[PDB]
Amino acid sequence: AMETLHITKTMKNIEVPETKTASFECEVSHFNVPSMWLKNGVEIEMSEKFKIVVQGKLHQLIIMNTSTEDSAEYTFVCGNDQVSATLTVT
Amino acid sequence: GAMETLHITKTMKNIEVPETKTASFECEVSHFNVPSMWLKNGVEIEMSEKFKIVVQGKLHQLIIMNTSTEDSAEYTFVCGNDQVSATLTVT
Ligand SMILES: [Ca+2]
Ligand SMILES: [Ca+2]
Repeated sequence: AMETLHITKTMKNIEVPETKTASFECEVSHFNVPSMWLKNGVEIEMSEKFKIVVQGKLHQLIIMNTSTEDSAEYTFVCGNDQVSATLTVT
Repeated sequence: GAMETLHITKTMKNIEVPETKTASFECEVSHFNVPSMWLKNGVEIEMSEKFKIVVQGKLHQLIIMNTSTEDSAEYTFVCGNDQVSATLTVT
């Protein structure tokens, strides 16, 4: 394809109190890119703890009922790009 | 066993909403980590600001923003060779 896939905006680090919801969002250059999220470099295990949202080129990860266990670096991956930010559960 | 095969476990509902209001469909599937596929009249929806696609565990949801009469259609969630359809009527 004419234009190369990349992740456009960067992602800010977030701090949330325990039990509150945390969200990460990023945007990509192309439609029809699948979401792929890592926690500390490893694919997140899908469960009712995580909501994955896509709207247009916006990809969101929603982390429910946070605990100190959720404090980590989260990464979105597509093509040859990736973007990371930290969650601190307070 | 039945769990060796991916399948729809809970259907979505027919729905009516007034113009410009938000509409949503929710179904459930048998397994975690299933991709979402949504159709509008048999054809894959085009990703845009119009549609929010949500997966939470086994729950799959399509949210249709700012409805218009052009949104009135049969929507389908596709789970491999398994499908579920329901109608949005924008009134
Ligand atoms: Ca970038
Ligand atoms: Ca079925």
